[PDB]
Amino acid sequence: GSHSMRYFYTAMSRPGRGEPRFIAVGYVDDTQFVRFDSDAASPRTEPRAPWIEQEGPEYWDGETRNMKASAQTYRENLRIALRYYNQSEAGSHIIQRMYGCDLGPDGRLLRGHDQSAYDGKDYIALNEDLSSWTAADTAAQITQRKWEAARVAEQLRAYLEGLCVEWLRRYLENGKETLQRADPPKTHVTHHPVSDHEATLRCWALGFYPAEITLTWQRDGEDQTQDTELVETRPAGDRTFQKWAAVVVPSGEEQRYTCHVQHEGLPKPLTLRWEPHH
Amino acid sequence: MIQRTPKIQVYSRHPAENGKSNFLNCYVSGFHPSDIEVDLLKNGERIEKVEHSDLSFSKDWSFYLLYYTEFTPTEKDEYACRVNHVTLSQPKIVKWDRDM
Amino acid sequence: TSTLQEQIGW
Repeated sequence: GSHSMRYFYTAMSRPGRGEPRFIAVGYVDDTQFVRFDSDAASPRTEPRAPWIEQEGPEYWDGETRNMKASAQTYRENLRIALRYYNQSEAGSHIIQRMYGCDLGPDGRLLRGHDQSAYDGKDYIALNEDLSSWTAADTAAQITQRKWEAARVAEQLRAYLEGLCVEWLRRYLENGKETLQRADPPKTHVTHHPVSDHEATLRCWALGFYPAEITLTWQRDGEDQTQDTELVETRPAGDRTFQKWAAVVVPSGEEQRYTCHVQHEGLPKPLTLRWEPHH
Repeated sequence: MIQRTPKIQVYSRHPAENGKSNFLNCYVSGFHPSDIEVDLLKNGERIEKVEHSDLSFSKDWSFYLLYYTEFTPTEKDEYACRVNHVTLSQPKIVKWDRDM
Repeated sequence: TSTLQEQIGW
């Protein structure tokens, strides 16, 4: 139903090792479709999903030029950050930015985003109204006044309401076979003895898309939030994802425990138990 | 701390079947800054020609990367992931467990 | 462009 497009910029200074490096990636939902690396011998925006390849030379040339311009801008932004924080030119620092649009089920703009960070901490963010900014510290307030004076938020709002939604909707249609068809998880429960008196029950969810999923363990219908070990959702490398949840149970109580799986790909939520004689 | 130590998961793309082709994954996430060195090991020897995903980051600004290579699992062989990061005093080695 | 064309500094 809902969909999103996000661009992620990373700019990192490397004093004494070369000029600052700029890396950009673009995502539609959980699918990466473009990349740019200033460290490449011939830097260009490159396809990373099959449905983006149909775009013309005008698209790749325009994207590459914009990425080249952005790399130069963030090279200067890194120097500006040194002034605001009174930092030496010998240290390594990172600026990050993520921006994009969220589309509602009706296919229209639901929310726009534009956030920036310095050394992994919030710096400045565009507010939900797409007209004002929130600055994290006094240095970012210097940037906020410059952006207010230069009417940056109106430029962001025009992009987020217009080109961002238009390009995202185009990608969703061109890649509808993969982007708009959810892959349900393949699920099973495994049992691992820890001792003669205790065992781990592990609930698996494999090969699902998109990444959002809910895995919970229940004991006699009661969620075991505190005692559940939950690993981060992880990529399988084929554009689908994996996750598991585990709980340690007394030997002989295993059948009291149920694993519950919620995913967009499933018609109904799943309820699983250890079934050794499957 | 401006610096965040990485989380490490080592796993296969498909359920492990001894003697059958598969992919070995080392997923490093939640780390900052972006500089990191990741290697995949077979009985402690570095596997060559390992590929990795393009650098991206999460909502909390921490980076994540996937390192992978084609492999064939066996009963005897041991696979692992070795990660070095500014936050680590010595490289961290994580054993591949086919049940995880 | 798909990406944000605009450039203004910090």
